[PDB]
Amino acid sequence: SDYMNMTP
Amino acid sequence: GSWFHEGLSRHQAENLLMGKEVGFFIIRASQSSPGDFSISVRHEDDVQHFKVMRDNKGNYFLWTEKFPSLNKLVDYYRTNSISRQKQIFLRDRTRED
Repeated sequence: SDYMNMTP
Repeated sequence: GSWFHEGLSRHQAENLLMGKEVGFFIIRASQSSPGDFSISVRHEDDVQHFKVMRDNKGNYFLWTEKFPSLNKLVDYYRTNSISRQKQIFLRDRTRED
């Protein structure tokens, strides 16, 4: 789901 | 005990960590990226999750800082904030321990 360190 | 609970779900990690102090954490297998790990970490009011990514040399990383093992990644984040929005350090013992 949502992760704090998900970036493009 | 152990940091590593590979088979724990994301929601199960949240439940477990809500009962722990700020900075306590578990490393579990990611549900979204099956061959990788996720690190779930108790923040002040909730539990947040970090994806453990790999580079083309097999290093482990969360942000830009690379480590040759998960152990070295964990130990780094005892001293340096794992969060970019708040200052949060990984912890695995109480102050009384």
